[PDB]
Amino acid sequence: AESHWCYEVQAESSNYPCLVPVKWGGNCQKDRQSPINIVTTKAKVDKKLGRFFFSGYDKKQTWTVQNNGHSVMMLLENKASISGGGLPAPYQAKQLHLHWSDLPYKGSEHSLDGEHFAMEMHIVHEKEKGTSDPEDEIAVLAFLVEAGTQVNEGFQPLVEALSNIPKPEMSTTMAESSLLDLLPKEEKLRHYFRYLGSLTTPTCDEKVVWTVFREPIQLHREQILAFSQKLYYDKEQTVSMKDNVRPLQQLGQRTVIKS
Ligand SMILES: NCc1ccc(S(N)(=O)=O)cc1
Ligand SMILES: [Zn+2]
Repeated sequence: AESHWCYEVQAESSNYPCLVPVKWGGNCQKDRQSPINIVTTKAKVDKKLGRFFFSGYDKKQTWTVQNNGHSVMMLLENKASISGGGLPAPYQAKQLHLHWSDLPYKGSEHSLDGEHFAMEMHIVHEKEKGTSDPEDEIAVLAFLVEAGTQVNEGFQPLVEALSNIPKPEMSTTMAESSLLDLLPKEEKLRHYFRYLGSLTTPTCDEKVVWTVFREPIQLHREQILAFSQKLYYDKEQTVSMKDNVRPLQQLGQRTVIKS
C-alpha cells in the first residue's frame, strides 16, 4: 500500500499519486475476479435458475443516499431482501450503488457480447447462512443502463438527490421511492446471467455470486449525465465522478450460466 486505490481516471486527472486498478492490492490480483465480458450465446441454460422473489422492493421509502468517494450509495439496511434466482438462500439488501461514464457506450463494469452500457447498478445483498466466508456470501444484482430519450420517472428522486452530495462523505435523504422504481418491469427480469466472482473494488474478495440481468434500465442521456455533472471524487471538486469502472477481468476456467 504505497497509496490509496483509485480508478484510472483519477490518476490521469490529478497530480496526487494513487494506485490504479492494475496495481490494486488485497485479493484484486487473484483469478476469480469481476467484472467480466459475457458471451451470451456460450452461457448454458441451467433450468434451476428460476424467477427472483423481491421483498421490500415495492415499498415506498425515503432512502439515505451518500457520496462515498467512488460512487453514490443508497443504504438499504435490511429493508429489503431476495430469494429465488437459483440462489442457495435468502439474502438481505445492504446497499445500492452505480458505476458510470459520460459516453453511451461505456460506463458498465460488465459487458454483454463486447458491448458496454452507459451505467451499471449493483444491489448488494448478504447471505442468510445456516450453521454447517463462503464463495456466495454476497449476492450482487447487476442492471445495465441504456442511454436514450425516455425520461425514467422512477429515477428522478435519486437524480434530484445528487445535487446535495457532490463531495465524499456527504449524505442526504431522497424523496419517497421504491427499489422497483429503479428497475425494469419485474416480468422482464426472468432472463439473467450467473457466475461466481469478486467485489469490484479493493479488497476484491472472491465471495460474490453475480447476477447480470439481460434487460437494461432505460435512462435519458441527461439523467445519466447528472451523475458526472453533480458528483466529485474529492472534496476539492477537481475530478468529476465518472469512469468509476474496474477494467475487465479474465474468466479463466469459470463457467457463466443463464436462466
Ligand atoms: N464496499 C464493498 C463493496 C461492495 C460492492 C462492490 S461491487 N462493485 O458491487 O462489486 C464493491 C465493494
Ligand atoms: Zn459495484
